[PDB]
Amino acid sequence: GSIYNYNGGCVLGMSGSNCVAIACDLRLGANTFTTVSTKFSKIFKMNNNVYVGLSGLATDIQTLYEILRYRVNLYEVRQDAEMDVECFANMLSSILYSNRFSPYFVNPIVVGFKLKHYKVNYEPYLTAYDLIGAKCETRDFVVNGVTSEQLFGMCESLYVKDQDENGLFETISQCLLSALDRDCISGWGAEVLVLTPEKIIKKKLKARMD
Amino acid sequence: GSIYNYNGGCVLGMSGSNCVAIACDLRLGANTFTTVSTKFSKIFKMNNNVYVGLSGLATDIQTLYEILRYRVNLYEVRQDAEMDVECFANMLSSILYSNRFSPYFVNPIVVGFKLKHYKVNYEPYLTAYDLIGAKCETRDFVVNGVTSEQLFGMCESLYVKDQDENGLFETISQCLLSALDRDCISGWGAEVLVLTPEKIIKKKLKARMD
Amino acid sequence: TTTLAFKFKDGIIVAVDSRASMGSFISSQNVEKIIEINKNILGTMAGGAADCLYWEKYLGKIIKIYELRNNEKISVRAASTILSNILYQYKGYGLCCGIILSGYDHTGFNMFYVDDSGKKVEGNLFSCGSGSTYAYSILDSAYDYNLNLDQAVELARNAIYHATFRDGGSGGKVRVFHIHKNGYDKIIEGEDVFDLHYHYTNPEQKDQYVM
Amino acid sequence: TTTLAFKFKDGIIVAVDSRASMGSFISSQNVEKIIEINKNILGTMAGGAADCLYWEKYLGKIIKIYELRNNEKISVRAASTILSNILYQYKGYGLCCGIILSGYDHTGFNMFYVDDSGKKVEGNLFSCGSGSTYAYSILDSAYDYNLNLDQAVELARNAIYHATFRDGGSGGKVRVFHIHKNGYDKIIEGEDVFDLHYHYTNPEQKDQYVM
Amino acid sequence: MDTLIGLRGNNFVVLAADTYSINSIIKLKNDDNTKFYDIHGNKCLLLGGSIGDRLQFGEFIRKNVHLYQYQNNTDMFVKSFAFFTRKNLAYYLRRNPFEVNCLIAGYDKKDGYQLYWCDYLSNMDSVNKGAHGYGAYLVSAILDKYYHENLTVDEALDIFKLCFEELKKRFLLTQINYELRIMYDNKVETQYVTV
Amino acid sequence: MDTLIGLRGNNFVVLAADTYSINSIIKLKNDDNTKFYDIHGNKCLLLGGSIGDRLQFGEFIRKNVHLYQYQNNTDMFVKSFAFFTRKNLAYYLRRNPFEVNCLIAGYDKKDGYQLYWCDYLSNMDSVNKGAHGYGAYLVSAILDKYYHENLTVDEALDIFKLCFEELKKRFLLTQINYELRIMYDNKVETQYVTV
Amino acid sequence: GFKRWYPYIDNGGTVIGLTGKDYVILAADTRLSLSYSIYTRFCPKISKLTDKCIIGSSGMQSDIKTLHSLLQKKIQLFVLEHSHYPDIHVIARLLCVILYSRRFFPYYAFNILAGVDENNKGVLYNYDSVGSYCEATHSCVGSGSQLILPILDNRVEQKNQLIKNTNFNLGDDINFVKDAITSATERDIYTGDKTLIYVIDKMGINVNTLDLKQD
Amino acid sequence: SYDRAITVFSPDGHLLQVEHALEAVKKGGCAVAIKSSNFAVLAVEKKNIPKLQNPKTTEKLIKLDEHNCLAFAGLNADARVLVNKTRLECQRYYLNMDEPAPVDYIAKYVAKVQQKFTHRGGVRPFGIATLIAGFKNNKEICIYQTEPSGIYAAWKAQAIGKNAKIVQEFLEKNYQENMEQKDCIFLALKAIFEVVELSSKNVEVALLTEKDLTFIEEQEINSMVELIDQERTKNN
Ligand SMILES: O=C(NC1CCCC1)[C@@H]1CCCCOc2cccc(c2)C[C@H](N2CCCC2=O)C(=O)N[C@@H](CCN2CCOCC2)C(=O)N1
Ligand SMILES: O=C(NC1CCCC1)[C@@H]1CCCCOc2cccc(c2)C[C@H](N2CCCC2=O)C(=O)N[C@@H](CCN2CCOCC2)C(=O)N1
Ligand SMILES: O=C(NC1CCCC1)[C@@H]1CCCCOc2cccc(c2)C[C@H](N2CCCC2=O)C(=O)N[C@@H](CCN2CCOCC2)C(=O)N1
Ligand SMILES: O=C(NC1CCCC1)[C@@H]1CCCCOc2cccc(c2)C[C@H](N2CCCC2=O)C(=O)N[C@@H](CCN2CCOCC2)C(=O)N1
Repeated sequence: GSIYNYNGGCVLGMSGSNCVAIACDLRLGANTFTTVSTKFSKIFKMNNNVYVGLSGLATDIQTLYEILRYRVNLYEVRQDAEMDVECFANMLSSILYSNRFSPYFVNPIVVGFKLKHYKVNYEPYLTAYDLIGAKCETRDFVVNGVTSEQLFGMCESLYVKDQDENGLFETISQCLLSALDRDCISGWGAEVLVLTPEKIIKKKLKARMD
Repeated sequence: GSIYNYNGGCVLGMSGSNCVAIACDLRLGANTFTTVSTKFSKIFKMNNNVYVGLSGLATDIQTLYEILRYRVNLYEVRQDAEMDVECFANMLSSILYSNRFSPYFVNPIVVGFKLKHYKVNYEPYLTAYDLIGAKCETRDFVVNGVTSEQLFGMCESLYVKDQDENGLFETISQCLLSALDRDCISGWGAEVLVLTPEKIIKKKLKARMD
Repeated sequence: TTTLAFKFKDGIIVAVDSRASMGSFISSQNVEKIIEINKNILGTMAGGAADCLYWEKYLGKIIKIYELRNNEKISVRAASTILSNILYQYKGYGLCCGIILSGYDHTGFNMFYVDDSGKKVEGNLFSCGSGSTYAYSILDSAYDYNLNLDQAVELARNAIYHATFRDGGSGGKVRVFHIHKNGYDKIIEGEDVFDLHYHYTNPEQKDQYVM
Repeated sequence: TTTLAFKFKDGIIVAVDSRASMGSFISSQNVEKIIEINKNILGTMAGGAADCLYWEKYLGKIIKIYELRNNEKISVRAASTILSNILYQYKGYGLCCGIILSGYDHTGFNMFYVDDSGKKVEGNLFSCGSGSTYAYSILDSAYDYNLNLDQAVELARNAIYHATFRDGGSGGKVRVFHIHKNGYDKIIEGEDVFDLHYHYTNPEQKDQYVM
Repeated sequence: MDTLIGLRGNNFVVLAADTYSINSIIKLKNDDNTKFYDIHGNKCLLLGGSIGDRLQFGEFIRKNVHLYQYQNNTDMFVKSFAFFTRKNLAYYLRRNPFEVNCLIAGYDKKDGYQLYWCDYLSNMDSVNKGAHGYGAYLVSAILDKYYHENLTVDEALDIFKLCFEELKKRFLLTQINYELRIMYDNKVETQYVTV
Repeated sequence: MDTLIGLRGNNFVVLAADTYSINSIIKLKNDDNTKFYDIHGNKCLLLGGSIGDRLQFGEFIRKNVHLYQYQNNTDMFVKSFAFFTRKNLAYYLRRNPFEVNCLIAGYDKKDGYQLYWCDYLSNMDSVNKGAHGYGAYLVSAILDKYYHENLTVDEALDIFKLCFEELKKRFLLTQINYELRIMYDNKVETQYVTV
Repeated sequence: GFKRWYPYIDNGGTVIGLTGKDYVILAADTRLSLSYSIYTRFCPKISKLTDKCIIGSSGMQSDIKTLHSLLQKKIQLFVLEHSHYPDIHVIARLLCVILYSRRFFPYYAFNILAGVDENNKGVLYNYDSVGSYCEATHSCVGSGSQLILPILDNRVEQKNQLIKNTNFNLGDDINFVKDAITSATERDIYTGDKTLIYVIDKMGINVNTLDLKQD
Repeated sequence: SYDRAITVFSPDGHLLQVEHALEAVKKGGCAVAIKSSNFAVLAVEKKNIPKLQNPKTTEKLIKLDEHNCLAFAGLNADARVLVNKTRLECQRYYLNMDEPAPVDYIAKYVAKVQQKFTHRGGVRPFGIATLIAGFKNNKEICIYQTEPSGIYAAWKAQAIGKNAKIVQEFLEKNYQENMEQKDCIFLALKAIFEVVELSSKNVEVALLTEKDLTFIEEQEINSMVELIDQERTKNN
């Protein structure tokens, strides 16, 4: 647990109607109390329908992201198609478990769209992981990081089913900001990505910097 | 164990015919390898017929010497006589044992004359102690200190019964010097006191200073 | 936590943040880290909250009794000695106390640092807490004994802000008190550092600042 | 143990004591702490006796093979790199090695300090062993690059003497070698520090010296 | 402790370190040269930590990057160099770690002047300013306060001078000898500073 | 660490210390005044160690010795003062130790100029020269080499300057601010030295 | 649970060496002890390596036996491969490398190499457990070493004597070795029973015995 | 893993695989290296289809490290693998010695690799000969030539590859010592064009100094080619 306090950070996923959002704090801690960076994004785009949020030890975040990018790129070049979000989620579980006894100290979430080709229907997809690859498929929200308890409280209290993109943005941003304001080792900025089948909206929140 | 290596030092007692000698190194160590003094005598005069050599932890050496001086002075003022060497030896044993479970880290020897009043006969008297007051009465020699093994070898090999004052001086000085030359944490000078019923001869040896 | 104080030509500035933590969870952002020991002496709290509060209120009681008994005002040096002796008596028990005592007395303006280990250091410029190295660097970089009140207050505010910016243990509000010959004034009761960041580091507010 | 070396205008002086210890018992007073690595490179031994001896002999073998293979003399820098890499490969195993490599090569006079942790530091003046702080203080107090050979040797001898005087781990004999362009000379093969004390500190020899 | 400081602007990057080589309670050298690892092609790796680990890791990185540049007859991009460094440190982290902290700097036409901050755990991010060592506690706020975009090289050197004075005055180890690497205008310059 | 140095000659005794007050990694002060404890009657106790323990033990000794001198309307002898100090330290050693190292100096007509060296274990001996702290390793040989009987005060101060330069150059903590107490000719003088 | 078994035990005993101009004396007691009991009163600690070289060791008896036998094997192999017997110096270096090959799991053996080289010089080498070695004029390993080494320093070097002695010879040296071992037996609980005294000189290796105390 | 002995002794006492590798080398382009006081000139034939092949890609004159360069004749792919091995060894040497590898060390290493590939089961020899120009540890300039058998020597000037005998004989009677950079370049161009068609686009030339390896510009080569054509026409 102290390893997870070394850097800090958290990630949050939320779904609305034909939209899904992923948000993270921007701090890179060191020694649990020293802020060394304020632009360290925990959100990574695997493909247009698959994002991953990686909280935890920054070295393990970068390493796991590189492994996942390698695997996704190989899969998609071999298949000549975009990787389905569920296949990616299962793959991430398998990669994390392959290190079951010397694991990556990461707390991932996966957020994206499950495509169901008839036109195409875009069903929001959310999953939270533990460091050895246990999975929690969800429809409303997912959380991970040292701020997990605060995010859980905020989401359980504020989440509203079937919100449009603007309502989704306001809700996820409020949940993230309120949770971060109670954490000593997280914050220093927030990035919010709101996904729709047509566009991605990237926002940086005017957040607390202490 | 290592407490005794903190300062270093050793003491040696030897008897001849109507004479007895006590010798010590002059070093005050610190941290087992730093020499901070070269005039730190381990030999103390209780009265004209009673000397004590105190090796070990320097703080405990000084403390025990002060206690012994207090006790001897009180005894002798009350009695109006010089304390017999055997009474002093037993008293030192009792003082050391009184601290049986938090002892003084000292390795004493007692050297002097037992007076047999008819005219007066002067019988050499030697005793070595451990830190809780166990006693070893001897006629030839006594040793104590971190250099004990080397002194034991030198004495067992070189001691000669019934030597006159000059022979006693040469023998005890050679034993001490040879023993000290093999010790890293003892030496830096040697004082030799040769006792007779008529006079005390105090000598400083031209010894190794490394 | 970040507390600081320094002498200048009009007296003593004392500035603190207002965050309290239980582990990495922020228990409060409105705690009061400057405690009036008496009319002319202010204490700052760093370290354990209960320890600082209890022993500074206990010192206040002692000083009240002293000043009733002797019909005179205690000196900052005496108050600091009393506190340091009391704390040293608890050595090894695990008290966590970092305290700066500042005040005016018949010897002029005085300032002492007192910690739980019994340390008692007179000086003209101190900082305590997790964020105290940052406050130190800012102050030493821009400290002049001939600053006016406005400059001294501005410098204290900026130092506290930078400490809270770099230290996860410090934040909330900045309070800047001014000690003078006839007591003390609260120049800044409490100002959220949130506004301070977008005032000093990122006034444009058009993108995320990059450390 | 005390070893030292320094550059001066005529080359390099290398001086050592000769004591070997097993715990606090003196195992020998005639060990040889300067090891000829090759015709132009000398090594000093501090720390573990077996480690220094074995790895400096191993370095000698490596350098012999190199100089046969390439028909040229290795540099002191290369020898030190080889040794430092070999030692770093044993990190965590508990090797105890403090080594100063000095020599002449086509780049001039060179001197490196190599320890078991892989440290490799070029310099002009080094000391290793328990007594090295004393040698350092003496040398720094009286070191001039323009000393002649006699002055350099005298200074090395005095520094070794003072180290052995203050350090219980150092003693026996002082050896002072001189490295020059065409190899090295043993100026002082071995001189008992016993005489050195009654020569420097207490020449009167009429009473015990008082630190 | 080894104090490392880095500052990147629009037109430059500056790295600075103390010049002490430490062995137990004594300074082996006041002009250490085992911290900066200049790498061909306007790149520089600055390292702190144990001297042995510094030498091993730094020379390994330098040699591998030089090998890459000779084999592909081209200069490695600064970002590629930073992530190669981080990945090698992360490879050794779980096997036999190099306890070293890194500042990585360079210029290339693709990204301009770049500064990367990496710790001994191989946690890395690109930064505008950064520091390592215990002295980082005493210079980071100065870097924050006096840094701005469009800073000139002379202004940045004045900031570094402020940092050095603070280290001399307030840091328990009174560091007074420093070496700086200045990268700007397609040239790398070395300076030594005493406070 | 607190560096303490003492040197006694036929006609003087000189004590010297660094003037740093340290709180973890930062210097609280560059002009510390919690080391020297001047005691009425040409006596001086110099202490190293933790500041809290220094203050407690030193003020206790000073107050008790002043009490003795007021009650008996006389000056305590230097040797009596040294052994009272040692005995109090030894009393607390096995109960609640004061982790402090001491140099005790003074003059009195009975014994001239006296210097006592005492460590935190209350090991004490009278010496001609002595030092405490890690810097003792770097100043002791200089003291040995340059000391002789009949040294003058100016010569002794030059020796101390040699010691300070060595500490600044070779000691890991670059100590450059010092305070000296000079006792000679029935007067105690204070000096401050920067190297 | 079960505690981890410790692979070392000191079986006690002393080995003493003394060089002369043309001879070397190597003596060792024969007690073999385990803690405070006696396994056997006759366990020789000296093995012959060559006509001019023997080895004596103190420490763990299993280690000593294995090391002596390994050295004898290596030397016979050397003789077959290189057609000549190795000199004492060659054997000294070989023993150093053999010991250091286990630097990290050491032999528990302190070994003195005794022999006469080609120049008929009496030679002694004494070792630590990991291969450090040095040439000496007298040496001692084992439980009694810190008792015996001062005595031999005093007799041989005479560093602290103004009126020195320079009349050294084989009979007096043997008498000194016997006195040293008897004095050690007086004080070291692990040295006793019986001593074997080996003398190497021009003719070759000669063995004699001296009785020690049994308590 | 394949382990058959590919290189073996023929009844005559020859390593026929080595001689066949020598044939491959003789099917390569010509390369010339000339030595001077503190610089060397290396030249090599160019073959490139006009307007379709890219000239900047194919590299027969390459830089091993800071101070050493290499030209080669024979099989290109063998050359690439050997050159990458040599660069790796250069850097390994730097790591293990804290000094750049001297030229003689690298020549010996290359020859050792080639010999080794004549003497290990399951591998054929490299079909390449190489010219290695660089600096010794005394900063002296040297040129070494290695061959598929693994034999090497140092030369004042040497040609390898197809028609190397004509170039060698030409260099014998025209090479002087301590020639100036321009005159050494001109001599190298004359040597290469003794056996290759006269043209600027048919040769690549480089100059090696303590500073770096610098290729001679196109216009300088064209001017020197016009000079050679003039001397040829005037001599006929
Ligand atoms: O912020 C703080 N100091 C600043 C704020 C005021 C002055 C400066 C400290 C920061 C850490 C202090 C470490 O030293 C301790 C000394 C004694 C005890 C404890 C810690 C453990 C105790 N714990 C841990 C969990 C259960 C519990 O009781 C605990 O951390 N207490 C909180 C108090 C926070 N609030 C309580 C009520 O509201 C006011 C403040 C606390 O002392 N924090
Ligand atoms: O003096 C010494 N260094 C100077 C002398 C030469 C170079 C400089 C060192 C000083 C301490 C070294 C600490 O690092 C060690 C590394 C490995 C092992 C051991 C210690 C333990 C080993 N022990 C302890 C008891 C049993 C045994 O084997 C042991 O202390 N060995 C002695 C060797 C003494 N002599 C052996 C034969 O004769 C030549 C020297 C030894 O290494 N001393
Ligand atoms: O380029 C490579 N291979 C070349 C080198 C030889 C010939 C080819 C591959 C790249 C393959 C990419 C696939 O993604 C991963 C698959 C499995 C594991 C990991 C990543 C994470 C693992 N990590 C991350 C930090 C700690 C650690 O162990 C890790 O990166 N392993 C490195 C091996 C590193 N060194 C081993 C010795 O050989 C030289 C390289 C590795 O797999 N590299
Ligand atoms: O003057 C004293 N009494 C006055 C004070 C109150 C009224 C009278 C007596 C002197 C009596 C001398 C007899 O010899 C000893 C007898 C027994 C024990 C010890 C010495 C060793 C013991 N030591 C030595 C160092 C560690 C330790 O425990 C030690 O000296 N005990 C001190 C008591 C010290 N405390 C007493 C109150 O004041 C504060 C300090 C002590 O017995 N003093």
